[PDB]
Order: sequence, then C-alpha cells, then structure tokens
Amino acid sequence: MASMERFLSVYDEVQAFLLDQLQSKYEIDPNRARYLRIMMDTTCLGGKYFRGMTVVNVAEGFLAVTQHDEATKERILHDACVGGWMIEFLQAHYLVEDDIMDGSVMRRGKPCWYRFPGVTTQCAINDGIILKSWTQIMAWHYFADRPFLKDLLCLFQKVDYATAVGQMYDVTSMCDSNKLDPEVAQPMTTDFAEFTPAIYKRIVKYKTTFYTYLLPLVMGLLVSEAAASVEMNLVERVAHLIGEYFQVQDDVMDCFTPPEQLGKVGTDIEDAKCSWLAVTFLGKANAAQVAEFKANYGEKDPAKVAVVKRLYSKANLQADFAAYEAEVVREVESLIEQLKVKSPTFAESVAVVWEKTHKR
Amino acid sequence: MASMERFLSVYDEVQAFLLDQLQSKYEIDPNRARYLRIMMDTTCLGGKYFRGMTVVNVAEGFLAVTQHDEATKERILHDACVGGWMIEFLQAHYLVEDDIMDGSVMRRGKPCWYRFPGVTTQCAINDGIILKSWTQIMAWHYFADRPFLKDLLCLFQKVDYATAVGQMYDVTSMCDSNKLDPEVAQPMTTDFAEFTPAIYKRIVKYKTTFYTYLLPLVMGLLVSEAAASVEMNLVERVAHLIGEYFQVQDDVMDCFTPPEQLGKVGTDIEDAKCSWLAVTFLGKANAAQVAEFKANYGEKDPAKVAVVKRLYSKANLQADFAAYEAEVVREVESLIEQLKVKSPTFAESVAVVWEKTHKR
Ligand SMILES: COc1ccc(-c2cc[nH]n2)c(O)c1
Ligand SMILES: COc1ccc(-c2cc[nH]n2)c(O)c1
Ligand SMILES: COc1ccc(-c2cc[nH]n2)c(O)c1
Ligand SMILES: COc1ccc(-c2cc[nH]n2)c(O)c1
Ligand SMILES: [Zn+2]
Ligand SMILES: [Zn+2]
Ligand SMILES: [Zn+2]
Ligand SMILES: [Zn+2]
Repeated sequence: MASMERFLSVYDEVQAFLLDQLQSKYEIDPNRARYLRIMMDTTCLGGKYFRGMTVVNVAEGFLAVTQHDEATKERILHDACVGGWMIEFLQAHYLVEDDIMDGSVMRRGKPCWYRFPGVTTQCAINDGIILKSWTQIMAWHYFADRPFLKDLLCLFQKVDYATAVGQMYDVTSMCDSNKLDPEVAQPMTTDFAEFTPAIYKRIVKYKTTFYTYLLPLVMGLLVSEAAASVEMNLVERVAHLIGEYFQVQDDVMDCFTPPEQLGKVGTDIEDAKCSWLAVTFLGKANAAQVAEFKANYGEKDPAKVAVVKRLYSKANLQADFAAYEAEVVREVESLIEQLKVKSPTFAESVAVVWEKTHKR
Repeated sequence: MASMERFLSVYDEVQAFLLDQLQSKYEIDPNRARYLRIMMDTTCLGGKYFRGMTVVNVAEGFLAVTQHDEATKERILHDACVGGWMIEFLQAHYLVEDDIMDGSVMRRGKPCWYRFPGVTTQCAINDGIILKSWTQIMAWHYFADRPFLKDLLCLFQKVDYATAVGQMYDVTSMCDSNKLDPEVAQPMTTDFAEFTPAIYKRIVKYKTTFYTYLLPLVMGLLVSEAAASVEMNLVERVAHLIGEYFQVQDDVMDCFTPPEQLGKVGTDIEDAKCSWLAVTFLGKANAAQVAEFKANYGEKDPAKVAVVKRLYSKANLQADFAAYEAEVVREVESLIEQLKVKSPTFAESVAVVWEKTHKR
C-alpha cells in the first residue's frame, strides 16, 4: 500500500472510532456527531500532512532493515499512521485556537473555523479543546498494550507544553519584557531592542519546531522501537535547525507570497511580529532606515505597511536569506552525517524531511 | 498538619517547581515567569478548593484504617495534594476558556482573566491551554514512579474529554438539534422541545459532574491504592447524582442570588440556557405561561428578563426544588448505604462531600 493511501484510510478509521465512541459512551445524538465530523474534517484535512507522514516515513525506513512478521509490519505501519494523526490533530488544535487568538480571517483559502456561520468563537474554542482531547483518546485506545505508550504520551505532553510556551513567546514578542504585567495594557515596543536573532530563535524553537519536526521524528522512532538507533541529542539539534528554517520561510512568505498562493492575507507587519524579516532588517539597517521602520511598523494603515515592505526590498534581504540558507544546508548536512554513525536509515529519513522542507 | 495548610503549601511547592522548570528547560525570562505566576494565582486561587480537598479527604479516610510507615503516610498525603491541584488547575483551565467563550464579565468578584488589561483574549486562550498543560507536567513529575500513574492519567483524560463534550452540550442547548450545522448561523429554539429533564441531565452530567465529583473521588482512591475497596459503578452513580444537584443549585443561584453574593451578574435567562428553572417551569406551566416564556426568554432586554423571573416565582419552583432535594437526599443516602458494604471509610468521605454540597 502506498503510504498516503494508508494514512488517509486510517483517518477514516480513527474518525469512525471517535464518533462511534461518542454515541456509545457519551450519549451524543446524530446531529452533534455530524457537527463534530464536519469540524474534524474541516480542521484536520486539506494540508500536505508532512508532520503525520514523517512518522510513517521514519517507520517505513526501519521496516526495510529490520526483520518482522508481516502482521508486525502492518501493526507498526498502523501505529505510525495513528501517531501521525495525533500530530495532525494537535496541529489542528493549535491552528483553531491561534486563528481565534489572532483574529485571523482565512486559512488554506477558506474561512477560519471560528468564522463559519454555525460555529462562532463560543463553540470554536471548545472545538479546539476537543481536537487535542482526541489525540489522547487515540493514544489510549490504539496503543493500550504497547510498550512505547508511556514514552509516547510523555513526549507528546512535553511537545504540547513547549508549543503553548512558544505561543506565549510569539504573541508577546512585540512588547518590552520589563513591561509585561497582567494589570497593564501592553504597549508595542518603541526600541525594538528585543528583535534579535537569539530572541527570534527562542520564539521559533518553542512555537513551531517541537511539534513540526521533533515530534514526528521521535514518534517514528518510538513506534518502531528504534530510539536506541539514534543519539537523541542529534535528533533534537537537527529538528531545531530544520524547524527554524521552515519558520524563516513562513515569515518571508507572509510578507511576499501573493494571498491567492499563501491561502491568506499575511498581516505580520501590522501585527508587529518578531519576524525573520524584521530582525534581519534591523541587523543591517542604518540609523535613518531604523527610524523609518519604527515610524511605520505594527500599524494597520496600508501606506505604512507598503513602506515597511519597500524597506525590506531595498535592504536586499534576499541576500541575507541566501546566506542563512547556505549555512543551514551546511549544518543540516553535518548533522545528517553525525546521524549516519548509528543509523543510516534514520539519517536518510532526516534527509527526506530536509528535502521536503528546503524544496517547498 | 491540618489538611488545608498542607494543601496550600503544596500549591507553593508546585508553583515553584513549574516556574523553575520554565527557567531551566524552557528558556523563560523573569518577566514572563512573573506573568505566569500571577496568571496561576489569579486563575487557580480564591475558591473553596472542594474539588482538590476531596482528594485529600478521601486519602485521609483511608490512612486512618490502613497500616503504613510515617513516610508512606506523608507521601500519600503529598500525592493527594498534588492530585487535588491537578483538578483545581483543570477547573481553572475550564473557567478561563468558558469565560472567554461566553463573554463573561466577572468571576469571584473580580474581572474574568481575559478582561485584565495586560491579558486580552489573545493571551488568555493560550493561558488556559497552559493551565491544562501544567496538570500533565505535575502528574509526570510527581507520580513518575507511582503504580497508579497510568490509571490516574487515563482517568484524567477521560474526565477532561467528558467535560469538553459537556461544554458542547451546554453552549448548544438552546439550538434545535436537527438545525445544527457549521455552515448556518444557529437560531434559538422557538418550541423549547429539547428543554427536558433527560436532556438537562445529559448536559449537566458531562459538563460538571465528571470533573467536580467523579474525578476527586476516584483520584482519592487511586493515590490510596484503594480502588478495590469500592464498587466503581456505585461511585459513578453517586458522583452523577450529587453533581446534578450541585448544578441545579448553581442554576437557581444564577437567577436568584444577589450579584454581590454570587460574585457575578447571572445571565442564564439572557443566554437562553437550558437551566433547571426553565426545564422545571416548562414541566408545569399552562399554555399561556409557556407562550409568555417563549416571547421573553433568551433576550437581553431587562424587562423580558424580569418577566421570566416573575414567571419562575409565580410558578412556585421553590416547591419543585424541595421535592427534587428530597428525592436526591433519599437516593444519596441509599448509595452511601450501598458503599458501606465494601468500605465504611469511603462511604463516610461521600457523606462529607454530600454535606459540603447540600449545605453550601
Ligand atoms: C517533519 O517534516 C516535515 C517536512 C516538511 C514539512 C512541510 C513542507 C510544507 N509544509 N510542511 C513539514 O511540516 C514537516
Ligand atoms: C526582500 O526580502 C526577501 C527575502 C527573501 C526572499 C525569498 C527567499 C526565497 N525566495 N524568495 C524574497 O522574495 C524577498
Ligand atoms: C467533591 O466534592 C465537592 C463538594 C462540595 C463542592 C462545593 C461546595 C461549594 N462549591 N463547591 C465541590 O466543588 C466538590
Ligand atoms: C422560584 O424559584 C426558586 C427555586 C428555588 C429557590 C431556592 C432553593 C434553595 N433556596 N432557594 C428559590 O429561591 C427560588
Ligand atoms: Zn498566532
Ligand atoms: Zn506566519
Ligand atoms: Zn459556559
Ligand atoms: Zn451557572
């Protein structure tokens, strides 16, 4: 079976399980089951599934070099798919709640979930809650007897928590730290002294890289019982490196990729986000360029946004991006080499992850 | 040590643990640690702690009849307190997100968390997320080596999930089921045919009773290694019965307890909630009374709200409440008797829970 066909079929299985359980144990009625089915589909489907399919791809790499009965190969692939869906549902949770938090308009060429007419924020917050609850239901049901259940749940929790910490770092990135205070409405920074590479790296590390790269990789290992074919410190280093890059790309596309192509109108400039573009601009700007950035950043006025975009283009950030990209390629190749020492197989999956990221 | 002194001290311990971990492992800075400390205090403290102290009280009952080294007694009490805080933080999660979902104004005589000037919804949704993530961090850290870790995590998950299902039943209780549809803005029901005792019971069972009564009771058992001193089906029956009652009280106070005393301006009438008062009114009203209810319920206009309140008073619902209360007392006494067969101790804790509920 091709991997994607298998992955999508398990989605239907998992869906039917969750909805059937709601009828047999939770007293749901058909109409609310239908609401949840449509919520699930709308929030979990339609992306490229690279998080969830990474779990599958890691597990397939190990299958090709490990002796197993056919039943065991099927069981391992089924587990990789369920694990993959846990990650996809965890992302769906994030995206639902983030969209509400940020007052987002579109996601993937469609309205954000909370903006559907029959949803509203009042339901959507709870819908996002359920999305994450379903990850746990999956794990407890499908992995009940599995030796990796404990490690998998613990890993999941830590990644989840890192992710929520990262959302806090992200939504607070345009405040001055010493001014954070729940009793006082938070002004945007005037100095941008916290728009640094180290601070940007901290935001992106927690908000994206743990769930997008570390979790799929380590889940692949756990469902394969292969965590001893790797030096976990290298797996973390390479996840954080590739994850940072992925985010830098995301940050550039927010500003420069056409809305029709991005699936949304990017608003990082208006939201005063600590983006790669802002940090890199401030790292090379002269005093006049910095003053014009401060007078125009974080404003809804389209004229000021166009002025920030012009400031980025004139500063030739595409060159800083190339240099960044070169250094990442260098370091990713290095870590892949270090990973070959203990597992060629896992190194190869990491190469594939890098290819999918670098060439998207 | 008195139970409450112990419980509150463990709060300080757990707080310091969580904040210290954020500095050592999550790269937090002092100011964001301070934000989280104040969030924690504001959202987790200030109630009566009957959920969390139930865990302690169950565990203390078992200590009085089970032989143990002094170190083991301290360890069991410490675990009961940590478990109790897991439940309190889980409630804090619910309350933060529910307040945002419902556009609530006050909670416990103070602004809802999201309404603090330096919070906003954008942070508060995530703050609520973290609150629940901290429950898991507690469990994995404090119960790492414990034999009950698995059962406790599994129990927690199921209760959490039941709770989120119950929030969906609650916020959808004024829609007609057959009209639920994420593509279509949801009209309030005109017939109120779904305002029935069985439907009300389903809402309250999931939204309140699993986390408020079932979880504290069963956690008390688990940290005591005493789950075989009870018939779990009786524990569930008695939790659901007492929990229903607790909610009925809550529903009556929303309408009739002065705002200064309730700690908020109750809005169940305006929100068209499926409350005990509405269901009981519709169960006894004549055709004219039902028509006047339909023309005035679920409206912000204070005149219509005063008309619904008058309709409840004239219908002598305090009498239906007494009869309900009598039947609950009867059934609770019966279940306590059935629980004595296997554990006098646990039966007594359940009597105390009932006393605290019935006499609040
Ligand atoms: C774990 O590896 C990956 C690899 C690539 C991507 C990707 C490419 C376009 N969107 N997402 C990902 O989310 C995870
Ligand atoms: C002015 O800033 C930029 C920076 C980077 C890029 C980029 C990177 C890969 N493709 N395009 C860009 O289009 C504009
Ligand atoms: C598990 O037992 C209880 C007993 C009583 C209460 C109560 C009384 C006033 N608020 N809450 C509770 O939340 C849980
Ligand atoms: C008109 O409806 C009611 C129903 C019940 C009560 C009640 C129950 C315990 N104390 N008070 C009430 O004050 C008004
Ligand atoms: Zn966001
Ligand atoms: Zn972005
Ligand atoms: Zn609510
Ligand atoms: Zn209420």
